[PDB]
Amino acid sequence: NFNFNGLTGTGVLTESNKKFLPFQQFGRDIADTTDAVRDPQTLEILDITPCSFGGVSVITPGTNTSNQVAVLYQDVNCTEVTGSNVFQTRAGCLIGAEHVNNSYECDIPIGAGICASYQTSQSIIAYTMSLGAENSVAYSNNSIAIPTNFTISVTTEILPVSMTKTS
Amino acid sequence: PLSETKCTLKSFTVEKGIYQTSNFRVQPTESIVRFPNITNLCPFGEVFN
Amino acid sequence: GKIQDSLSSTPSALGKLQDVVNQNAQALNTLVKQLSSNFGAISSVLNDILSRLDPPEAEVQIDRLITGRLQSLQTYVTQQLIRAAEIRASANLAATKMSECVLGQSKRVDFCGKGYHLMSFPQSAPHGVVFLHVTYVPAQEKNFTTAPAICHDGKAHFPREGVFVSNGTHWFVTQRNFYEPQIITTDNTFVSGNCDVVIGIVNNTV
Amino acid sequence: VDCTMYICGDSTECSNLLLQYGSFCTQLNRALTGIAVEQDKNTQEVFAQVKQIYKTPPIKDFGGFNFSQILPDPSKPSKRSPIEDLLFNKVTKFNGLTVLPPLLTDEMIAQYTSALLAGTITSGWTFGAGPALQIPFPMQMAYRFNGIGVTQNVLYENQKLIANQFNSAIGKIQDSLSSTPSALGKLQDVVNQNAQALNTLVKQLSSNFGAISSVLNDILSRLDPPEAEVQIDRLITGRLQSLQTYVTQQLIRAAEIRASANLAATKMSECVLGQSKRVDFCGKGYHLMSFPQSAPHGVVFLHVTYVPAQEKNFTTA
Ligand SMILES: *[C@@H]1O[C@H](CO)[C@@H](O[C@@H]2O[C@H](CO)[C@@H](O[C@@H]3O[C@H](CO)[C@@H](O)[C@H](O)[C@@H]3O)[C@H](O)[C@H]2NC(C)=O)[C@H](O)[C@H]1NC(C)=O
Ligand SMILES: *[C@@H]1O[C@H](CO)[C@@H](O)[C@H](O)[C@H]1NC(C)=O
Repeated sequence: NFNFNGLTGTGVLTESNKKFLPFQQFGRDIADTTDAVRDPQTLEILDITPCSFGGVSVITPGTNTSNQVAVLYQDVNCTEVTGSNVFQTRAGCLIGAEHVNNSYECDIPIGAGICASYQTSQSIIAYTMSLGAENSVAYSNNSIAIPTNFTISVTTEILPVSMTKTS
Repeated sequence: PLSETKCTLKSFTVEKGIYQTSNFRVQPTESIVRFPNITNLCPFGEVFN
Repeated sequence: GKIQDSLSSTPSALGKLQDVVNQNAQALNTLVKQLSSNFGAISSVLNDILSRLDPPEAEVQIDRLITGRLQSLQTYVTQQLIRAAEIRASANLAATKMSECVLGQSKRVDFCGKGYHLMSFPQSAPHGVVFLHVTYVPAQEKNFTTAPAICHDGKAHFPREGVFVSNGTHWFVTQRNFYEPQIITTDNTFVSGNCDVVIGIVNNTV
Repeated sequence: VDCTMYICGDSTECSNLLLQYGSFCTQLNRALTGIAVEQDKNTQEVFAQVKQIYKTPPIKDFGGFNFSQILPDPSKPSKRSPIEDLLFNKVTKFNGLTVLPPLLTDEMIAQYTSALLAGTITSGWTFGAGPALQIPFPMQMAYRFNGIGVTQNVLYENQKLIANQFNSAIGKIQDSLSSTPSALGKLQDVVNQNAQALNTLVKQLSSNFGAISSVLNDILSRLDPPEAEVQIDRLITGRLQSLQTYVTQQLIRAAEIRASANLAATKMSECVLGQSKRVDFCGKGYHLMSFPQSAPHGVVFLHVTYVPAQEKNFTTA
């Protein structure tokens, strides 16, 4: 908890990454929010990092498969949040999970290119998003593919038309 | 966490997916009280004595 | 068959509509669940307020419960109007697809699904419309040696229709959407420029 | 927005009082989540026009066309094309306001975009369905002109003009994007409107809405609890109204953005992957081709058209 010459709020201090002009004690971010404070006794400046926070979500297989799940704690350290399978990424902490450096198509997002799925024991594993198989189709300026064998496919779509006539 | 999911969904069947069950916050454990130099003499020091 | 089998065995396949109806049902159930909130008032039930407080005091709490209920409805109605705008756009799209895919053959790329639109059929749904979109999609193709034109007596003959392709020994005309080799004839070509003008021009008697 | 954080500033007494108003902001936490989901769905509708990511050939046999000025540069720390960089680098907390990441990042968008560019450059319109096909770029052009009612004879007579005029136009586009800030306005306004709306939610936290204090926690320590409850309810009401107003405006904007992105998706099907004959649909002239590029918060197109330049009037019948 902080109180700097009457200024209050919460956060974590770290050595400042910015200089202040001699005019000021309090530096600010967009929409007038305190970013850093020059210490009232010592002529040094510290940045105030907000105490980390975020939502908590559970990455789970269906219950028709298994009861093995992992929990994602957004924007925090695993040291602040705990079983044996603990994985730390930039998006958050995963408990009941591991990580692989390969990319795959995925069902569950973590965010910023980071995926999750239930895979082989079958822990939740953090993965990179693949964007599908890479179709490195060859091309040439002397060759044309001409369809010979065609099929008729039928697909579906359901569109909204009307809502409940609520009174 | 699976029970957290069942209680957020109000379901005993959970489909494969991501569910929002809670909110995690880092809480303060200590405090920092910082004030200006008390070397700048206050006039009570002149009124008294 | 595959569509009916999928829709009946994979409930999420019906999700395109389940979300619409579930969101509307939830919005109405939400208006009902919210009635137990007192919105910070001394009691959640206006009839309790009236029996509990003398009228000059009841009026403060009466107005507070009403305002809270009013705001919940204002949010609901506002969202419903926004949804109505989106639903109307959907209804207009459904009408468009009937014109483009059901009673005609749209060439809009992948408009009613991947491929050319051959036909389509509507079905009813609570709160919506269901379509079966029938499309024509390539399965297998052969990559032929090609040229923009065929050279005949020094002139450049372009297809009047289609493209000139080759199987390794002979040149012929095929269409972009079907392999059906035609013999090159003067009645199947247009001449413009010559055999030096067309890059990659090849020899095949017209 | 964590509305309990925005309103309380981590106060225990506040949390117990927030519950008194029930779900007035709880429903907005739901609406904001819903908006973020809709914005992801919209990103997929406009960019996922290719079933799986596809790649360009290793050899850029593009007929003299400078498509490399459109396609992302793989050698850089940021795999963007000159067009993507000109828009990207020009277009622009403890209060409970955070921003969620996309799953599909700008670089990954550029990677799907590269697949679409690979498609229209070396497969042509047929890329849209069935296995991707291969068509020589020069022959795709003969088709693209016939596809708009223009004889292919123009390609053979004016092969150099066609590559040069296209390349000239692309260079002019890059010069405009880099020198005329208003050229980027179509997106710069979008990012500013959302940034301003959020900066407004933060700036307004300092308002007391006529309450004894703008700081909830100050009200709580200043007044005995039963008096604090009244002033706190007043401050909270103003804070709740602010986020509710914000959300409604964002829901409306989300609908308009989807309509624009759906239009972008349509143009992709009609100009990027096809030859629309619609008058002025992707700009004046007939549509021969088009190329997508990524953008922060948006989609960018280079719409390539056949436009008559000079004419003469003949006696007719
Ligand atoms: C305000 O009062 C404080 C309390 O004395 C004064 O701050 C102190 O400043 C001295 C002189 O710079 C610091 O001493 C130095 O310590 C460092 C390492 O700690 C050492 O390397 C130097 O040789 C020197 O001894 C001291 O750290 C610092 N203390 C605090 C608590 O801030 C300050 O001088 C006063 N300001 C005035 C009178 O204007
Ligand atoms: C006055 O002098 C007395 C005697 O030393 C001392 O106790 C007191 O603190 C002094 N007051 C001030 C204001 O200096």
